[PDB]
Amino acid sequence: MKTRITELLKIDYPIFQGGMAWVADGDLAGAVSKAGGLGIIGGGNAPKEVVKANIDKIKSLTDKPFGVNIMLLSPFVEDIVDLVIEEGVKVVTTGAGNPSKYMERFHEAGIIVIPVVPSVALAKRMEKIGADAVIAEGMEAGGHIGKLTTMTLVRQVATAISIPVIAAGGIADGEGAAAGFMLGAEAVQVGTRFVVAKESNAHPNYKEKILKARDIDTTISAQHFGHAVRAIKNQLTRDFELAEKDAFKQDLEIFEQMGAGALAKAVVHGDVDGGSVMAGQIAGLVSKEETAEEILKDLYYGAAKKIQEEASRWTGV
Amino acid sequence: MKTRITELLKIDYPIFQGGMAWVADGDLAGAVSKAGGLGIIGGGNAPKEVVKANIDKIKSLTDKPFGVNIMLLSPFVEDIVDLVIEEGVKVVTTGAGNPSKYMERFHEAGIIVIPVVPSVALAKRMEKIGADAVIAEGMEAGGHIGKLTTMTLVRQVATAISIPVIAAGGIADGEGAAAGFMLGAEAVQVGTRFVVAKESNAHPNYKEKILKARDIDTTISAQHFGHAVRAIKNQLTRDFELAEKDAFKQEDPDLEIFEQMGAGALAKAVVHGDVDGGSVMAGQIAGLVSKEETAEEILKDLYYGAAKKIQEEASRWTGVV
Ligand SMILES: Cc1cc2nc3c(=O)[nH]c(=O)nc-3n(C[C@H](O)[C@H](O)[C@H](O)COP(=O)(O)O)c2cc1C
Ligand SMILES: Cc1cc2nc3c(=O)[nH]c(=O)nc-3n(C[C@H](O)[C@H](O)[C@H](O)COP(=O)(O)O)c2cc1C
Ligand SMILES: [Ca+2]
Ligand SMILES: [Ca+2]
Ligand SMILES: [Ca+2]
Ligand SMILES: [Ca+2]
Ligand SMILES: [Ca+2]
Ligand SMILES: [Ca+2]
Repeated sequence: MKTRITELLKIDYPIFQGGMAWVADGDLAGAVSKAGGLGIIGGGNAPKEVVKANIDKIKSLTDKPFGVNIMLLSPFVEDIVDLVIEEGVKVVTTGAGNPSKYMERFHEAGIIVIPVVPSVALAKRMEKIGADAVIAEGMEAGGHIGKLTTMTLVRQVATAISIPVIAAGGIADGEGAAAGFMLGAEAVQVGTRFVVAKESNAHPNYKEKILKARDIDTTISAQHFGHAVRAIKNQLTRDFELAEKDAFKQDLEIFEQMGAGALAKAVVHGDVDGGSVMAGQIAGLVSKEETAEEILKDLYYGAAKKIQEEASRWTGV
Repeated sequence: MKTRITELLKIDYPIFQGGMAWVADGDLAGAVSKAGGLGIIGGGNAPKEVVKANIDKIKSLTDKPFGVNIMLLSPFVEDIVDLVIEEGVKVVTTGAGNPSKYMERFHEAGIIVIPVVPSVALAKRMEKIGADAVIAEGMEAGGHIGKLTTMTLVRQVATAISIPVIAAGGIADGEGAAAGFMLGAEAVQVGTRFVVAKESNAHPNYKEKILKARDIDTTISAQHFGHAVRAIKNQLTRDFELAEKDAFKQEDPDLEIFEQMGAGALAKAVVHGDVDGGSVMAGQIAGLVSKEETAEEILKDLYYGAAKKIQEEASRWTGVV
């Protein structure tokens, strides 16, 4: 099997392990890339020397292609742009910001550029400015979310643009992967499930929170401030929502002191009470710690089996 | 081809036209059932005589199975429950409320019961009290919504229960329908796209709102009150939002403003085409809906479009083991 994504990126599986701040370090990304998917380092708000450490690590683990996810509103964005070009990174994905500032520079260096998009208008603009592909990420995803769901966003984006679309948000098995393809995506991006990979350095407490999570255990915080974040319910989200209910009755320092280094606390130190346990709605389905390779194969061969089984049921229609 | 749903309901297509208040009358439901899908009358908050008129209409149009969607918190719920038994309706779907009260009564009558569920826990409980199937409706759906999306809800519900699951929310072409099947659904339920059916009596202004909508043109109203409703943005949604913000700043706000804005809002839009002051309920998939077609053409696009997509993807994936 081939897709425009497998062919453009020269990878065996049409599966990205999503760039994730703190979680997506060299070890995790390396494991995914070695296994045949696209590992992606989460640049987040890390300065150059930190991101370089992860790139050094991945290059020591595998020679296969990998991505770096750049957060464009990072105070260190200019350094991270330098770094990926300096290091010969094959693929860049970008969060919310303005990739147009960097597009020609990336392309003059030979980098493939794949912005994350929350809307049809944004996907069309990304295509217009020369993006090689886009990731359509549903609001069910972990982390900073838009408003459209994977079902409706992926379908509408795939219809609107000619460049390949990668479905992200809510995918944690072969069935979910296959659905993504049915909507018109040519690859899938998986986040939540990769956090519990054996090669993931997410604290055991963070992984445990995902493993034990029910379907209904995520919530959206900070929606009223225009910075909606999806995470597993805990003391932080409760205290945050309590303070939001308060604020809607009327001071924003209480929120940024509540949120300051929240993700790091959880991922690195396993403070899953006071930290931010970002994860998607599909956390409910994620129930086993497995190797990155095992996850990739389950996603890929699970998709294949489901598609073949369903094709059999639908033959002659 | 057949699924457990086509077998249970004795219909040709594993496709429901979802019950919709005001929009899903006998004409639309009749047209869908006649063409081989499951038409479903929207009971809404209507009294017995109004719902009966719709049942009488379908029966005059087709002998084929149809459903009635019952809103369990309606002041006339007991009468609508009477009505569906009295008229020998084959299927009942249930939106709002817990149908446990009525489950044995429906089954003694021989009715197939299919509750709409927003969670794994509720799906499992519907299963154990005897539901014949469940509809897993994603938050992208038009109307009163839960929090889980179609991608995540359908998948988790299908893995959790043995009874068949129907995917609803965000489906408006063969690709969306095929996706629902991949997630483990054995039928799909479609709302938004059936609103623009030629046989739909939604006012031309209402249809035009859906047809011109973009992907980002829906919004959720009344979340601060805990009463989430998805609709196309308009003066009503702007008014409700501004009023909501203002109310929460007051010690003792007059909540009559909200019941005056919302009362009969859907009916105003659907029957009379007040798409500025009325409620234009519609799903996020409204942006994809671009064509007025017959119920049959919509059914066939969904069904044969799904078959085509599955066959195309099978050709891409064949031999992968
Ligand atoms: C812990 C965590 C951190 C994330 N951080 C980022 C990020 O820094 N940049 C970004 O573009 N996406 C971020 N995401 C989104 C993922 O890259 C991915 O698209 C998403 O997790 C897919 O949805 P899923 O979680 O349902 O699989 C993050 C997700 C998680 C779970
Ligand atoms: C105008 C409109 C009215 C609706 N009214 C009801 C209702 O009364 N009861 C119910 O269970 N669902 C109601 N729904 C939801 C549908 O029955 C169906 O599940 C939903 O529209 C499917 O999602 P979709 O709009 O993305 O196709 C309504 C939907 C719309 C668009
Ligand atoms: Ca995001
Ligand atoms: Ca396309
Ligand atoms: Ca390790
Ligand atoms: Ca509903
Ligand atoms: Ca099942
Ligand atoms: Ca008519």
